[PDB]
Amino acid sequence: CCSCSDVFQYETNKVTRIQSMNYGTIKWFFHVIIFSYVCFALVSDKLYQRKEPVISSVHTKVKGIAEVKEVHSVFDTADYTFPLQGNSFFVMTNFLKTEGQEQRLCPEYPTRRTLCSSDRGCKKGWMDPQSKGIQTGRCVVYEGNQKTCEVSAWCPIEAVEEAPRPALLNSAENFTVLIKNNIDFPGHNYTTRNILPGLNITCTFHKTQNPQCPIFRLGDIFRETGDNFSDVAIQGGIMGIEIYWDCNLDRWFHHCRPKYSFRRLDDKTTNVSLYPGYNFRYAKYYKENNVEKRTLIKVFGIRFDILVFGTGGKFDIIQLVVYIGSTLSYFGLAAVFIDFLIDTYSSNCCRSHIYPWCKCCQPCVVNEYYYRKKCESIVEPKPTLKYVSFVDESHIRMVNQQLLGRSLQDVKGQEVPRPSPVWCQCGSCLPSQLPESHRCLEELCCRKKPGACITTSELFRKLVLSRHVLQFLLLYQEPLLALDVDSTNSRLRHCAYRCYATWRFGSQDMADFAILPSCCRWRIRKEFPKSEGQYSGFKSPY
Amino acid sequence: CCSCSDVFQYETNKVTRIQSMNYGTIKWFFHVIIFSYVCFALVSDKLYQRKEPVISSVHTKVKGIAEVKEVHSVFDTADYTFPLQGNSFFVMTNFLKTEGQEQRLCPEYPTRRTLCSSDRGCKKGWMDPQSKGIQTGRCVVYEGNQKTCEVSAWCPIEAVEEAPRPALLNSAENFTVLIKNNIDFPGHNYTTRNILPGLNITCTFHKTQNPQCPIFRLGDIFRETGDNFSDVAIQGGIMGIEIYWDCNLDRWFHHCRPKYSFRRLDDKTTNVSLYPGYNFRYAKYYKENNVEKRTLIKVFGIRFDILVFGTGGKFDIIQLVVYIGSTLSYFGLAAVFIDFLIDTYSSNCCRSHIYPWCKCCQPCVVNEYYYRKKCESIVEPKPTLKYVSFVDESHIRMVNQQLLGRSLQDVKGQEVPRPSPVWCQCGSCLPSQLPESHRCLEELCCRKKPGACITTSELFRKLVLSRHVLQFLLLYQEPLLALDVDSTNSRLRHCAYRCYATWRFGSQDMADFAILPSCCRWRIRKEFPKSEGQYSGFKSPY
Amino acid sequence: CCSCSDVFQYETNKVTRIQSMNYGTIKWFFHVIIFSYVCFALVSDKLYQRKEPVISSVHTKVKGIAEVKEVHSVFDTADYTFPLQGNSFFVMTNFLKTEGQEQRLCPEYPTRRTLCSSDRGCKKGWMDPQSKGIQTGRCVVYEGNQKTCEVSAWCPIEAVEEAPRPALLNSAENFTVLIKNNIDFPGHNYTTRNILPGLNITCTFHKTQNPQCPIFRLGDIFRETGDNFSDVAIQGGIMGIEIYWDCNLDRWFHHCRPKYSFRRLDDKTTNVSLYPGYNFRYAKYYKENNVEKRTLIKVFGIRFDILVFGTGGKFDIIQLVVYIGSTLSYFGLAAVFIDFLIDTYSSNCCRSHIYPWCKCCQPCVVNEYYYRKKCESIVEPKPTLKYVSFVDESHIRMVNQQLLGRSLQDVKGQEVPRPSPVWCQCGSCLPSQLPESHRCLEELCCRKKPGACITTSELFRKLVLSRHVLQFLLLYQEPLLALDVDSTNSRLRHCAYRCYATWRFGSQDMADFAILPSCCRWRIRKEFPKSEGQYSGFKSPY
Ligand SMILES: Nc1ncnc2c1ncn2[C@@H]1O[C@H](COP(=O)(O)OP(=O)(O)OP(=O)(O)O)[C@@H](O)[C@H]1O
Ligand SMILES: Nc1ncnc2c1ncn2[C@@H]1O[C@H](COP(=O)(O)OP(=O)(O)OP(=O)(O)O)[C@@H](O)[C@H]1O
Ligand SMILES: Nc1ncnc2c1ncn2[C@@H]1O[C@H](COP(=O)(O)OP(=O)(O)OP(=O)(O)O)[C@@H](O)[C@H]1O
Ligand SMILES: Nc1nc2c(ncn2[C@@H]2O[C@H](COP(=O)(O)OP(=O)(O)O)[C@@H](O)[C@H]2O)c(=O)[nH]1
Ligand SMILES: Nc1nc2c(ncn2[C@@H]2O[C@H](COP(=O)(O)OP(=O)(O)O)[C@@H](O)[C@H]2O)c(=O)[nH]1
Ligand SMILES: Nc1nc2c(ncn2[C@@H]2O[C@H](COP(=O)(O)OP(=O)(O)O)[C@@H](O)[C@H]2O)c(=O)[nH]1
Ligand SMILES: *[C@@H]1O[C@H](CO)[C@@H](O)[C@H](O)[C@H]1NC(C)=O
Ligand SMILES: *[C@@H]1O[C@H](CO)[C@@H](O)[C@H](O)[C@H]1NC(C)=O
Ligand SMILES: *[C@@H]1O[C@H](CO)[C@@H](O)[C@H](O)[C@H]1NC(C)=O
Ligand SMILES: *[C@@H]1O[C@H](CO)[C@@H](O)[C@H](O)[C@H]1NC(C)=O
Ligand SMILES: *[C@@H]1O[C@H](CO)[C@@H](O)[C@H](O)[C@H]1NC(C)=O
Ligand SMILES: *[C@@H]1O[C@H](CO)[C@@H](O)[C@H](O)[C@H]1NC(C)=O
Ligand SMILES: *[C@@H]1O[C@H](CO)[C@@H](O)[C@H](O)[C@H]1NC(C)=O
Ligand SMILES: *[C@@H]1O[C@H](CO)[C@@H](O)[C@H](O)[C@H]1NC(C)=O
Ligand SMILES: *[C@@H]1O[C@H](CO)[C@@H](O)[C@H](O)[C@H]1NC(C)=O
Ligand SMILES: *[C@@H]1O[C@H](CO)[C@@H](O)[C@H](O)[C@H]1NC(C)=O
Ligand SMILES: *[C@@H]1O[C@H](CO)[C@@H](O)[C@H](O)[C@H]1NC(C)=O
Ligand SMILES: *[C@@H]1O[C@H](CO)[C@@H](O)[C@H](O)[C@H]1NC(C)=O
Ligand SMILES: [Zn+2]
Ligand SMILES: [Zn+2]
Ligand SMILES: [Zn+2]
Ligand SMILES: [Zn+2]
Ligand SMILES: [Zn+2]
Ligand SMILES: [Zn+2]
Repeated sequence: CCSCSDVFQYETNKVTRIQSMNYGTIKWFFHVIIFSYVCFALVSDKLYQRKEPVISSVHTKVKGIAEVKEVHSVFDTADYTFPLQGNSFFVMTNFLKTEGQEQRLCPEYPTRRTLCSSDRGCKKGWMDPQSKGIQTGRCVVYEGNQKTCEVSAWCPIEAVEEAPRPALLNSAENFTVLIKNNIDFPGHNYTTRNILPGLNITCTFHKTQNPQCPIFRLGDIFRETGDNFSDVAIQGGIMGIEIYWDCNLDRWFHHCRPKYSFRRLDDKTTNVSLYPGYNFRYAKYYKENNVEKRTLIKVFGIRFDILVFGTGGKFDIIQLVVYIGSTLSYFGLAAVFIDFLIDTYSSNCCRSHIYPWCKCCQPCVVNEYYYRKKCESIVEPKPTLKYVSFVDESHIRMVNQQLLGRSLQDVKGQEVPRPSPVWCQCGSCLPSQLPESHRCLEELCCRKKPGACITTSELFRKLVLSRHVLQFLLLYQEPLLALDVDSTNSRLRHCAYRCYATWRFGSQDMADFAILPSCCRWRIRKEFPKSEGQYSGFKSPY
Repeated sequence: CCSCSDVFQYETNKVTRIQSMNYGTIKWFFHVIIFSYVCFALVSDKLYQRKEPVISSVHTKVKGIAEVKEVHSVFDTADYTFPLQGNSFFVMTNFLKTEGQEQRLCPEYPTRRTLCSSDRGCKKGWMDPQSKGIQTGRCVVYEGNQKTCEVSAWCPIEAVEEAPRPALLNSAENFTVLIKNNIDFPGHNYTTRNILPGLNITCTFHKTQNPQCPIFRLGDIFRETGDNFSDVAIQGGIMGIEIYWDCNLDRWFHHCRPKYSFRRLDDKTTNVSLYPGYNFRYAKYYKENNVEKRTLIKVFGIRFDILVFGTGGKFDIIQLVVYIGSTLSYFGLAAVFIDFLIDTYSSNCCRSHIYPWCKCCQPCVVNEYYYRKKCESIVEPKPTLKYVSFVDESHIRMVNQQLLGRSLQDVKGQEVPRPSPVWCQCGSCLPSQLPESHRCLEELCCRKKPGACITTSELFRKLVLSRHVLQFLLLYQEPLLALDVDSTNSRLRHCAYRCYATWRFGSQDMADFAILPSCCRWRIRKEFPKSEGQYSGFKSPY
Repeated sequence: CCSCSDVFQYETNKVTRIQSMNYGTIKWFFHVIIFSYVCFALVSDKLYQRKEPVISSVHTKVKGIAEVKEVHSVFDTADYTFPLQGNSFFVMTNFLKTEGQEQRLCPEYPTRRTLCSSDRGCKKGWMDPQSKGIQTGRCVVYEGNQKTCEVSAWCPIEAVEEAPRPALLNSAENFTVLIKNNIDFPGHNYTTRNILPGLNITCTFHKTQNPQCPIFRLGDIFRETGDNFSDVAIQGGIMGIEIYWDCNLDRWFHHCRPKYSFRRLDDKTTNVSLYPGYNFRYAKYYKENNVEKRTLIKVFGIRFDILVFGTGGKFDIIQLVVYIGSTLSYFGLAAVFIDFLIDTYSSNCCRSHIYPWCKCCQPCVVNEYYYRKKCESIVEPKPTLKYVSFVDESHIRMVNQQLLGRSLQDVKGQEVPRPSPVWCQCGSCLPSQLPESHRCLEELCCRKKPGACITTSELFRKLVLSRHVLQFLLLYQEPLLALDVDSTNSRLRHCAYRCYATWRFGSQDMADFAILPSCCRWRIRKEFPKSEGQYSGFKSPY
């Protein structure tokens, strides 16, 4: 069935170009706003570029010294900064040291959960998360008359003490951090650093004056987020330095520079905050007197997490070509909307109810014309599909229901606008010669109500029964037909059926399923007799 | 060529509305399942919301003490936890310390790769990854009769010793970790913490009883993943605490709370595992006797990586509007499928082979009707395009092939259903007056097989040759044509060609490329003579 | 208005199948390249699989020892590696130690910013980021005649000293790192490790010979990126070990193995580099003589960041089904292009200018035929819409403009190809009986230029005025119409208007808005008189 002809064939939809100005306004508005929006998305979001995330690597150095008044001591970088290499770094701003701790037995600190009245109160080997040593069955005196359960631990047990305010290293707001950041785009093959040639180191980052100096003062970091460093220093906190690398690697429009933002990554430290701060414990272990002692320090400080994010984009053909396709179909949505306004405003319900009431959508009656000139109604050509027309009526009843042993005259069907026997009402219908219930189909009168027949009209005589016009139509199809055979009379009879069907039913597909009235059918059979045998019924082409 | 009329014009496709119930079933099923699926994707995946990832910041504190039996010592937080600030934290559960190491020369430990028979076996300066000191040319006795190559290193060299089982700090399953987690959505501007007001600290996380208490017991973490802490503690491992923040920031339906999950990020520790555990080495450096010594500790423990992931979504108009478009086109796929079932079930191969065999798809013959009423066949109007019809046949041969100096009577063409000279077979065809090979086109007889001609039929006389009907048709187009000029006879002749072409070829576009038989053409020319000059050939409109 | 019939109805577009070979070539080329491309995207990018990122966990151990010549000492793993657990690890390759530092007062190192001429130069309590101690008002002699401001700090203050070249631990290129990496796909439930059973540990990673051995020599890592380890070791650097896990978890085609790549994450160390290296400071605190001293070490080394990335994919039905839809519409773009080539090449401007000049796109004239057989022009049926035809002309003027009190004869309209009073030019037009300005519409002559009328032609007499043909047409619609009533004469008159409108205007929708000439209208009214009252005007159906 296939051929080079079937291969080389193009399908294009039949369209009807409506000249409606209103529809033109709507269509152009939709297309313009979709184009204006999608063109923006392309320019603003750089959807024409292939984009790659940064591969960052941060190195931080804190400079500054603090005079701690605990005797006065001096704290350098090696004293307050802890070995956090990478994105985050820590700056201790407060501490509580319990020095000289040695592994031995000692009375517990008088916490409310450690007081005893006798040795019966304290258990042996008992441990709980708030306990700083394994309890012993004895309850020793701590000091004076205070009796606390004795434990084996690093002694003296560190006191339950509030964080010392003001912060011992509240000078930490004067410390500066240099942040060296290298980004790499491997797919785009572009490496760069936030430190540029000719960079003064005496600078300090300022949001406007010096936005590209990577030496940030900690106090300025805190005052750029509306935080109080003095309050945060006492108990600690978490702060965050965002570095945003928005880079386009096009040589025409090239810019790949960092943008520094600051954001507290912790709950605000208020007077009634719930479990605030950032503290941990670490110990310095030293051997003296041939015994190992430790200095236990509870460190409260600010942890600065450095969050380097960004993207580097370079122009790519493939990305633009896909985005194009996506934006190209959006324009089509305009048609769907208007096609709906055509289908909805074509319904008879619009004219029945809404038009007489609103009276504002009255000139929207042309949608019936548009729908008539756009959509065509076609019914499944099932065998049960039939059509019946009566003279007294102006509409054709589609008989879609298979006859339940009832005369087709009585059978009711769906109305369609046009493009003697008991059932007979004209007086000229003859009884059906068809057997079984097949006769039901042929039991059809020319009109529903009693009155004059249709075959009595001279139009039926000189149009359907006229041998001249039928013979002329036969010659038209076959210019050399043999007219002396009884098959000529049979073809004459077939044409009379098809002309009554087309004369009465305007459409050809509607006349394909025509069933003629008994009066007209038998008048035709008399005018064009077959004596070979029984006449055949209506037979559906499908 | 452009006009405000061209600007304001709408294109809508012509459609034919099929009333097929089967096609309606298929279309509605497709639309319903696409709508039901896409509505789900919207509700389930929250595709109507703009979603942002969390910006987390974890702070962990481990509480608990262990009685290590190595002499009995006590290990606090500062003793087993190592300075890992951030997501991960480490809890030492085993160790091997080689204390008192001093920088000097010593015999190597008797590893199989360090035994010597004499000083010739050991090289000077030799180093390999399993060597713990630079070898010296001498081979000193370690102990008794064991001779091992002498090295310069921290001495005594740490023994190659198995991890001490049971774990020295197997009490570490009783330790609790508080995890403080703050998430931030900057675009949505929403900050929150996993610790809520009114949080008892005596709680411990339970999967059902207390799911929101952020104090996790390590043994419970391990038993919630079916791990044996006692086996993992001996050699170490890696564990992972996932915190899932699924948040929707809509005030109507607001919930942003963590969900804690546990997952071992390490290979299961079996009896025959390959290189299991998690250990490292670190040294404590102390100066005594004015010389620097170090305690080298091989630490085996569990590293808990805290993996905070999630998304916070808030309702956005733009996201819903794009998703709508995507889901809106899926419905259209229903038409493609049915349109195919129409195009496929219309082919003659369906009736030729499949219908007589299967006999089940017999009522699917209406697809031929649907295809006839939907698709129209149109052929390229190239100059070579021609049409030839013979009386004895019922189909028209499209002559698409340019004539290779052969009479058009002999030329064969593709069949199309209808909507004396050697080549002559009727006896009335006259020789072509056309010159060169142009005559070939005009060398065409009314019929393929010998027999009666077509011009002898009275229909050709009173339809094509009839001056009355031709003159009437001319008056129809021009109601005031001058009938006394020879141009009237020329227009009469042109109409006779066009009527024979339309009488014989039903379609107008098929009659545009008609080539009349020589007999009919010359009969027309005789009935409507031109004596001014030679008659013109068939000339294609394109 | 709704019915089970409206529910079960299918919309299919009317298409015209063009047999153009050129259009077939273009359509098949577009479809083939779209299919060939989208099939590739599916195979290459594995778009048919659901893909999940890895959940990695890296553990690193460095082996190797260095002979440092500072007296000769030996550095083990515990000496050069710093407590960096996780992805990154650090290997010290150089240092500068200032040992024996004690908290006291000392002269500042003679930096250019610390020299004084007297105690007036140095301030008390002054601090700046390059200062290593709080200044005191006194200016003490450092050595000889060098006078430097005295400070309180850890003394002696560390000298401003260049990094010692060659690197003290330049043997660090001989160190090996074992990297243990476990990936987990939770959604796909697949866990694996880069260390396989039967793995020799004597191996060292080689790009080709031994690509899966996870023991990397640092010198080889540097020589695989074209770096000089000896130069990098002196001042430090940042290096990166990428581990790529491209896994497909389909049992048929299963492969999940790592791929090791190396990339320097730092600026190249040249002779004139800007702020190169990677160094920090840390202190060892020891108590001797009952006083606390510290050894301050400036460590220069290489930080190796381990970047584990990858994806594991498994076949998913839903992902393939969505991708299908996206690729399925791309094919449709072929039609849009050709439909445009049809619409563009149909314009008259193509034939007017481009065709006579280029002469190469001459056979592209068939696009006019395609457009004629594809697109149909329809005009809004507004009440103001009118049509006027004159005998002397061959085109119909659409009068879309509402008449401004001017005779319709004078009014000009847009030309459309066909499918006595002052305004009168025929001499037979009668004055309008219509009142107000409504007469303007009826003031229309049969022709624009003076000459013979149209009603004098016998065709108008025997077609429009002929009572026989009009009566026959009336009988056709109603085979039993009463012909003896004056309503028969009124229907005769209505049919004469509609036939003149259809005889003159070919289209039915164009004849719906016809306005007849005054001569023909009044001739019809005389031939079919109404004496009941005034005759009505042209009234628009909409
Ligand atoms: N926190 C800081 N505040 C101000 N300047 C700084 C800071 N950290 C480093 N610098 C300066 O930046 C320059 C380059 O820094 P870098 O640390 O790489 O070199 P450096 O010689 O090792 O620095 P230094 O020895 O002073 O710690 C140096 O001149 C250093 O003085
Ligand atoms: N691992 C843990 N197990 C149980 N409770 C804990 C743990 N870590 C902290 N807590 C309790 O949680 C509360 C808040 O913790 P947070 O550390 O911020 O305050 P804190 O006073 O510094 O804690 P602490 O001094 O007891 O270490 C404290 O009351 C503390 O006792
Ligand atoms: N950097 C390295 N170079 C070479 N081999 C190594 C390195 N690190 C570990 N190995 C070897 O890999 C094997 C498994 O490593 P793993 O550390 O898990 O076991 P281990 O017994 O604790 O190793 P070790 O005690 O030798 O440090 C061991 O046999 C070890 O010798
Ligand atoms: N449209 C239509 N066709 C009919 C009707 N009755 C019969 N036919 C057609 O006419 C044919 C039978 O005609 P018939 O009277 O038997 O004459 P014969 O076929 O020459 O013997 C069948 O093929 C039918 O398709 C009718 O009521 N309406
Ligand atoms: N359809 C069709 N048209 C023809 C044929 N032969 C000639 N014509 C048309 O008739 C015209 C030539 O007619 P001709 O005999 O020369 O009469 P003349 O044009 O008045 O001199 C040309 O324009 C052709 O388009 C034919 O076989 N078929
Ligand atoms: N197409 C067209 N229709 C017309 C014209 N003039 C009148 N009509 C129609 O003819 C009808 C009026 O005819 P009229 O002379 O009053 O006869 P009557 O309706 O029987 O009284 C109206 O319904 C109009 O639609 C015209 O110029 N062109
Ligand atoms: C920070 O420095 C300024 C000037 O150097 C000084 O006035 C201020 O007191 C310092 N802050 C603290 C907390 O010491
Ligand atoms: C990246 O760019 C450098 C400089 O042009 C070039 O030497 C190198 O080969 C490039 N790498 C790739 C992967 O193309
Ligand atoms: C850096 O800036 C400071 C600002 O006071 C200036 O004094 C100094 O000279 C600058 N250094 C250089 C190298 O420009
Ligand atoms: C900052 O904190 C300090 C000490 O807590 C307090 O004295 C001061 O008033 C605070 N400043 C502001 C602006 O709240
Ligand atoms: C953990 O604690 C429970 C009760 O506090 C105790 O019975 C158990 O022995 C402890 N586990 C270890 C390993 O010490
Ligand atoms: C975030 O919310 C707070 C509280 O309403 C408001 O003060 C702040 O300005 C907001 N930030 C932004 C970026 O809108
Ligand atoms: C916390 O829970 C424990 C459970 O035993 C209870 O004893 C204790 O009183 C609770 N504390 C508070 C503050 O509710
Ligand atoms: C857990 O490990 C210990 C020591 O390795 C062993 O005695 C015990 O049976 C193990 N428990 C289970 C459930 O395997
Ligand atoms: C690295 O080892 C090789 C052979 O073991 C040796 O020749 C070379 O000198 C070593 N490199 C350094 C910097 O010591
Ligand atoms: C993952 O696979 C293992 C082995 O088949 C199975 O025991 C376990 O239940 C699976 N987990 C899930 C979430 O299906
Ligand atoms: C590992 O490879 C080395 C290569 O020299 C070889 O000598 C050694 O025997 C191998 N070990 C094993 C267990 O195969
Ligand atoms: C590597 O560095 C060393 C010392 O800086 C130098 O002697 C040697 O020439 C360098 N090698 C190369 C290939 O540049
Ligand atoms: Zn009857
Ligand atoms: Zn009847
Ligand atoms: Zn012939
Ligand atoms: Zn012939
Ligand atoms: Zn006139
Ligand atoms: Zn006139």
